[PDB]
Amino acid sequence: AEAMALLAEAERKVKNSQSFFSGLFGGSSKIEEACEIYARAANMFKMAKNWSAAGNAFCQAAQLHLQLQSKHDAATCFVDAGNAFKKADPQEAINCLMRAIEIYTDMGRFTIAAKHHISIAEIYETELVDVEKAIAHYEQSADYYKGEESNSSANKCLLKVAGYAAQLEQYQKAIDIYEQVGTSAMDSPLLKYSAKDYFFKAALCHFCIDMLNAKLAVQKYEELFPAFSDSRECKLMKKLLEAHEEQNVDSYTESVKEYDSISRLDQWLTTMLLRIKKTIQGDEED
Amino acid sequence: AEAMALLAEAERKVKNSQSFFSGLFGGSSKIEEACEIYARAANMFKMAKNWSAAGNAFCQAAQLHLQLQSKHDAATCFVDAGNAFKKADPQEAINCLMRAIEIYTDMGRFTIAAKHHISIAEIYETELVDVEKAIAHYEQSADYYKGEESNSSANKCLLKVAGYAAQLEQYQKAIDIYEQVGTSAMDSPLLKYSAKDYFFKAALCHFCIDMLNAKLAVQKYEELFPAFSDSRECKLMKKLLEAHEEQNVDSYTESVKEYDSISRLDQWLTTMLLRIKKTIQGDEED
Amino acid sequence: NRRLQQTQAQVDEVVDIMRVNVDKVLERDQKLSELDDRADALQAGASQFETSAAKLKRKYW
Amino acid sequence: RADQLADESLESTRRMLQLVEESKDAGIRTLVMLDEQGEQLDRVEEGMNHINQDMKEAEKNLKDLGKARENEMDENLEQVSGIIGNLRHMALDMGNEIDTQNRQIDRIMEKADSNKTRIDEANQRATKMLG
Amino acid sequence: ALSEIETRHSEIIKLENSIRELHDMFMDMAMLVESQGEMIDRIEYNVEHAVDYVERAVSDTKKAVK
Amino acid sequence: MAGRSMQAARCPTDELSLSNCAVVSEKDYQSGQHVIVRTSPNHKYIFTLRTHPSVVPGSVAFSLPQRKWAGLSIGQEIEVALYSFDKAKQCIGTMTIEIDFLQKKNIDSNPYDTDKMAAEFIQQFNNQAFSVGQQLVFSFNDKLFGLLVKDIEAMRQKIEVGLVVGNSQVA
Repeated sequence: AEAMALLAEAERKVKNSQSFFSGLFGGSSKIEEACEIYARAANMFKMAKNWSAAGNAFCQAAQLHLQLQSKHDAATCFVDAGNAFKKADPQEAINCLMRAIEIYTDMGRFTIAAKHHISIAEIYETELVDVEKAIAHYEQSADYYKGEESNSSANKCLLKVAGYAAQLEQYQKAIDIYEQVGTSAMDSPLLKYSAKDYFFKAALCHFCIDMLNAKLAVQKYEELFPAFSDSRECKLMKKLLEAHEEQNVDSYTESVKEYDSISRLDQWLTTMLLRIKKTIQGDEED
Repeated sequence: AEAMALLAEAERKVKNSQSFFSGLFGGSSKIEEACEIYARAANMFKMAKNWSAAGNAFCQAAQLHLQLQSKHDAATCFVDAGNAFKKADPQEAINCLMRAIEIYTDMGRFTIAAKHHISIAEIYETELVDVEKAIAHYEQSADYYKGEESNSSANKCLLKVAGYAAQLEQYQKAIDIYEQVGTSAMDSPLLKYSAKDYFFKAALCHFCIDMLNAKLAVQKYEELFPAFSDSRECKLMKKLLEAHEEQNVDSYTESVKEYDSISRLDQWLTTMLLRIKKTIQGDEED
Repeated sequence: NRRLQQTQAQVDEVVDIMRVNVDKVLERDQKLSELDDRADALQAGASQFETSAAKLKRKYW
Repeated sequence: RADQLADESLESTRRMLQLVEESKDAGIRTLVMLDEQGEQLDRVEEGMNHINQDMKEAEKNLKDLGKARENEMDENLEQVSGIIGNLRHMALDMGNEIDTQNRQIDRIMEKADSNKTRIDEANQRATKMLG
Repeated sequence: ALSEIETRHSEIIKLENSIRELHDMFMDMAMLVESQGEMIDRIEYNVEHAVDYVERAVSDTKKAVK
Repeated sequence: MAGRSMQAARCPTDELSLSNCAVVSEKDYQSGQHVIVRTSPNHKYIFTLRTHPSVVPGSVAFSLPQRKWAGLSIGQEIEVALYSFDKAKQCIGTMTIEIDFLQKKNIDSNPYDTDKMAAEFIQQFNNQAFSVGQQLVFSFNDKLFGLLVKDIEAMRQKIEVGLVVGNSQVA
């Protein structure tokens, strides 16, 4: 059972029959036989951890499956190819997946289309570093989730969209996304819990407004002092709003140092907080 | 690949074959072909975000599917259409769901029927704003859940019923539900801690009784002092029962202000507490 | 007094419990995520069998 | 500062309750589902078993047819303690529900696959005898 | 005695600290488990229904040999 | 001489930061010339140039105080045009200045002889441009201050901008 040998015989049968070979009936199965062959090949390719070859093999069995009329099990093959290349050392992980969604989409399977769609936007960012397309996918994907009643997942993607949107200067578009995901979270008193952080992020995101977009966003926020979750959202914000409205790059830089105690500041927060820390000095020196 | 074209072909084939075109064997296969057509159409109508069209399309493929004799996979379509209309702009959202339940219900599928039944009572409330019809659904649905030994889901619905029943006016009919959901909650040590709020709600709900239905409901409750979970339930209640039995509407409103410290109040509580505040004021100036 | 300096670990111990609780659940997500792509894809083939078995019915029956 | 800490931290002990109480609420929704879902998967597993059976018959047919400030500050701790026990209650129900289902997923994945093959083989023998 | 009152505070905060974060986990938890709950609601659907597709197939095949 | 685009920068050393003079390059202007910075159709300011082997050709560096007064930013586009004073009406003879501790960090109640101030003031800020409402820094006995021109009188017509000379009195 030689790999490259299978890759050869598979080619020997993947072709419209003719002459005495064609005989009486065609070969809608020949193409299928070839698919099974290439699959058998990619198997041992994945064995020796040669992934690359395994992936390129699955691409073959998959492409062939289409030339047979079987989009379903075909697309699944494209997925196997994607998982291979992904874990592998070469690229192609992006092509196989695109070629997978076009199928899960045309067929009528959006649940799964979005399942691979998020994986896609996740690779097009952590790898190719192509946020301008990643966001597009995170969004269209969240749309599909939001149509499968799947609310949570939809928000999972939206957070990605706004999250990386504010890290690209799209501060306003970000707060807007946070407002939407914030409204579609209160309907479920089981989400009341996370609907805070959204207000924190949205109030932090600033499109260089001169009004009190944040002092207003923090106001819209219903909070009660005795509350706990809430003390981890607006409480800090107010103090930051005062430190900004008073061009004091000390009270803000120290309040962010204190909050960093009760609540550890992740990467995002950090980057943005620093952007505001510079808007203060910049306003002092404008 | 054009939806508008498919919608036409489908129509051309969906019709009890007449004359020679019929022969002997009907068109049980033709009607199915049409269903597949409309399905493909609804599909591209959903990628285009034309929702309305997508929903109406699924409605077509579904109705026809019924005309084929396959209630199961039909109802399934009805649901798809509901999910479309919901996250859409037209209506039909309520119709598709009722048309889905009539099927899951007469087919022998109450589990899923209740699954969509609660979805229904949820839409008829968060959209149509028809509390009285929603309660009727939350109730009939909880009956099915409780039948599938899914006590957990059953109560999830009952809480809705009583919850909005106290908002309408049905304070008594609310406490009764809290009493039932309370007795059928102790049989599961995984709800002991939560069994408090029930007694708090039931004791707060007053159908203008003159006796001590509340002073009795609070006594039925088993509490001590070194408990802290119970601190957020009856301890407050008694103070409120005394503020009511002494026509002192400032001690009731002061205690609610204090309790609003150790256990921050929600919308529900607020509305009802104020209702009790007005019964007191109305007994003072009389 | 001492209870403060003591009870401190009464939670640091739980902080570990949830650390595993958060992981356990997430481990199921992937187990159900893959099962979601093999179970749904499974019936997908069943659909091909439903159509094939339906036709074998309109010819030999 | 001295008092701004013996009281502020005291407010933290009071808050330390809702903190570990809101956790229960978050745990309930989880458990309530883990339990609801547990029973669901039971009827779900029946599917992999129901198909496992029919397919065997379906295959055969296709084969046959094919041929006092500190006093309270000390109490709040006791309160947290009493709640810590609860965190253990959910931690176990969540745990025992996780392990019992993970192994269930295994059986599901197994039978599901086992049947998938029978469908493919049958689909390759049926598609030919189409029409 | 001051020394004990100050040392007290030191241990109390170090305690207060570890607490707040443990609470942070549940928040993310309720957001994960729920995001998974919807991922199962469709499973139960695709399962008991697949039983219908297979049941209809195994039935037709039987009535195709007798 | 008609005007050219420049880029605002930061003051090289602290020495030039206490001279209240726009530090420029020796490849553009020369020490002794005056210019009029333009930030917008309704914002004209006048400074004094002082070359330095650190300034990059095609850019003018300003001190912290100046940037606050003229409202300049580090890295903005500005137009600089040579300005010629008229020693017939802009000759300062009596300019009232509003002095106050620049940094509230070091505020004392000690006495400061004014006579000595006006003496060292002209001995350091001679042949320079000063406008009404202008903000700068004064180095008096290793002590930093914040001057604020309130009124300027020529050799009595009150002018907006003037040129301090040797025989210029200061109050």
